[PDB]
Amino acid sequence: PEFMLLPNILLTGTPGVGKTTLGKELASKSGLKYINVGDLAREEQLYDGYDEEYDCPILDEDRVVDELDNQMREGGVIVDYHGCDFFPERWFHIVFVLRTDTNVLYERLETRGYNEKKLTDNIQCEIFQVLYEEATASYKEEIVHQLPSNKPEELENNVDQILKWIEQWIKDHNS
Ligand SMILES: Nc1ncnc2c1ncn2[C@@H]1O[C@H](COP(=O)(O)OP(=O)(O)O)[C@@H](O)[C@H]1O
Ligand SMILES: [Li+]
Ligand SMILES: [Mg+2]
Ligand SMILES: [Mg+2]
Repeated sequence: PEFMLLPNILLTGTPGVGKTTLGKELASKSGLKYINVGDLAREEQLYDGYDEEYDCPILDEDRVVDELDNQMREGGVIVDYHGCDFFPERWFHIVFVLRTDTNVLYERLETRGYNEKKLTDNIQCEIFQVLYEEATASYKEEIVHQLPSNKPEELENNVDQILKWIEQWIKDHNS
């Protein structure tokens, strides 16, 4: 992988849509580095403030950017986070917003043990297409794509289509 130009990919969308499942499988099958922003924030304790209503530490956005910037500059990173408005626009060559039918997403999040308030917040987030709109506001239209993420066959199609995009991008950028 040394001395190859490699792309960076954002996987975004409501909690429960399948970002981590897709990201880890993509990294295994491409050799690109997988980064879970929530896990990274946990491991490196990148928090500032506590959110009273949602009951969780608040992500320190500047510190996350500082933590990751050098790696992103070097390329070949798949980043997984529900949001995207604070990332430098230059980081990503393509952005995928995974989408899940509300009925399907609810069962996933219920299985996680989310309580009523948290289930409702996330379910509304998806039905209002909040994170899709956040992606389109933050990145060029042409590099933002919605991916269906309801069934295992769709996960496989998503993996296949992205692996193929990665191969073409690498060819196009290592003439
Ligand atoms: N395309 C899919 N089809 C069926 N189940 C899926 C799909 N993608 C993810 N899942 C399942 O949905 C749950 C949430 O996926 P996860 O990758 O943790 O979501 P996120 O990281 O977006 O919160 C997991 O149980 C996972 O196995
Ligand atoms: Li969550
Ligand atoms: Mg090489
Ligand atoms: Mg996840």
